[PDB]
Amino acid sequence: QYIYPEIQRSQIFYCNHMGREPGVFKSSFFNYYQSKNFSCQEERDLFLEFTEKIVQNFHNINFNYLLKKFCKLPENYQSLKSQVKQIVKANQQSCENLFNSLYDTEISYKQITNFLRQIIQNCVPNQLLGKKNFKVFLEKLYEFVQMKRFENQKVLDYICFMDVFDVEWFVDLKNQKFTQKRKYISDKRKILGDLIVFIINKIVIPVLRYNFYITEKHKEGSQIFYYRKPIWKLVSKLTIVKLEE
RNA sequence: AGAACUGUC
RNA sequence: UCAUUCAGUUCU
Ligand SMILES: [Mg+2]
Repeated sequence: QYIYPEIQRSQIFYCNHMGREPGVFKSSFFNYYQSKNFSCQEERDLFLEFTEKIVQNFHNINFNYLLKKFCKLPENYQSLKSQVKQIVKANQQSCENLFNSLYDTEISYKQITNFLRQIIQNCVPNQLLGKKNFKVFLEKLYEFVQMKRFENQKVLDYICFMDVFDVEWFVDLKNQKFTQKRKYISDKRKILGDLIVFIINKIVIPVLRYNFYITEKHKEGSQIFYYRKPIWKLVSKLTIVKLEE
């Protein structure tokens, strides 16, 4: 047995921080790590070459446009921003209608997934996971978004639909590939899992966390909703004026 | 009031 | 650039 690294999906929830311009954090490797299951020292350099290849294309990604295209602020946002710019010893009902408009602005699972897929396809090279495996990875992203609170994914359900032979940059020490490949699959699946974790944990999740406030409603059960960071800043700021209530 | 830059869960 | 909270600086 091999226990794959955990996908941390609890990170996407309840992030209040707005960072001005989009494109994740300053703490992320994207702005200014772990090698284990790799064979020899050569694979580690090949992985490091993809990572620096990855961060460069990331800066070429325009998050302002990709958001606009996919996950879009409401057309009344300016009016919503204006109405919260008011109220700051009255305001009782009108705020209730103002909260109903802000929470109305949730972003659909398909929207979020199309956004994520667009980020990954631009950010992550197709040669990293291999052509067919990269396609399997992108398809599985909708389930990741759609899934409720406390619902998670396992790397086990990723790799099992993939092929380790689709990865061309994996290296073969002293040729075990065609001799015993039950072993080769066993060793390389450990690396492929680390790559899947890498994309999801260090890219997909921090993108979602940073740009969106993800939570669940009391009335909606464990089902989760994606709110735009600016929208939630309005909500958060409209809750603060309720300090009196 | 318009505009520009920078740090950042 | 649909947006740009918080903090800090600057040009009319
Ligand atoms: Mg200021």
